[PDB]
Amino acid sequence: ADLEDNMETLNDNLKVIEKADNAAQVKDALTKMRAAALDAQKATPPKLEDKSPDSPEMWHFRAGFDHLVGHIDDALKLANEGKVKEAQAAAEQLKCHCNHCHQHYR
Amino acid sequence: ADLEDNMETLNDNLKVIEKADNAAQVKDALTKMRAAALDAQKATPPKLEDKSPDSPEMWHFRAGFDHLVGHIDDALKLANEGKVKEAQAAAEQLKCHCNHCHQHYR
Ligand code: HEC
Ligand code: HEC
Ligand SMILES: [Ca+2]
Ligand SMILES: [Ca+2]
Ligand SMILES: [Ca+2]
Ligand SMILES: [Ca+2]
Ligand SMILES: [Ca+2]
Ligand SMILES: [Cu+2]
Repeated sequence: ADLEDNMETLNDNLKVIEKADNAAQVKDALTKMRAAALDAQKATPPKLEDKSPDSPEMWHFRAGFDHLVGHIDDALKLANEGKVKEAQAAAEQLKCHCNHCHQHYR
Repeated sequence: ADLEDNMETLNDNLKVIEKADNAAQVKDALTKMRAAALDAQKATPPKLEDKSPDSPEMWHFRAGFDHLVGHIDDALKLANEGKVKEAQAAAEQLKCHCNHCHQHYR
């Protein structure tokens, strides 16, 4: 999967989580998002295409995915406890991080 | 302090950070914001007066301050490293988290 494919997985699964009727459904979507975030973290985005792979910008780009994964893991904790509303609310915290990385790098 | 007073501290100190130029000024304003956020987390906002402490809405209200405080800490670390502009950018990014809670509970 390329970066854009991973981003579609992230986008589609936020919607699945919003519509979910139990916490296990939230968990299944979060699990896919975790893999998509880690795959995306290996990519070089177009806006950084000609910069060095070791550049501060590339490390900052990659760091955004670690924080996103931390949010996914915290939502997974709640989902695995059957706490559907809380897990959905924890997943909504992802959106600002979608926005913030996009502001700088999309 | 009252929830509104804590919100005034958060609001006015964002502007202090935006207009500042040095690490000490940014750090001082972020420190005030952090304390105000921790105190705000203890309140019951007017729109949730009809709710119980373990309601999903109160869980979610408290969780937003946990999140905000974590990102204030990230901004403080940048300020402590002397990265004034990066710390100011992190402070501006807090607004998305402010807005997220407001969309539900303000
Ligand atoms: C950086 C750390 C990012 C995070 C976190 C998220 N996204 Fe992203 N996204 C990022 C880049 C660099 C790009 C541009 C890719 C390109 O090839 O131009 C994108 C793009 C998207 C897209 C559009 C995909 C496309 O066809 O270009 C979507 C729909 C998208 N991103 C969604 C999305 C969501 C929902 C996120 C949070 C859950 C999210 N992204 C995080 C970089 C980063
Ligand atoms: C929930 C987790 C919140 C976060 C994070 C932030 N705010 Fe907030 N804010 C919240 C509520 C429930 C309310 C309404 C309080 C009331 O009694 O009506 C507010 C209100 C404000 C206001 C208006 C103050 C007023 O007199 O009503 C401001 C200017 C404000 N909040 C600012 C603000 C900023 C700048 C934040 C991030 C740094 C922020 N808030 C976070 C709930 C929450
Ligand atoms: Ca493309
Ligand atoms: Ca990875
Ligand atoms: Ca090239
Ligand atoms: Ca916490
Ligand atoms: Ca570091
Ligand atoms: Cu966060």
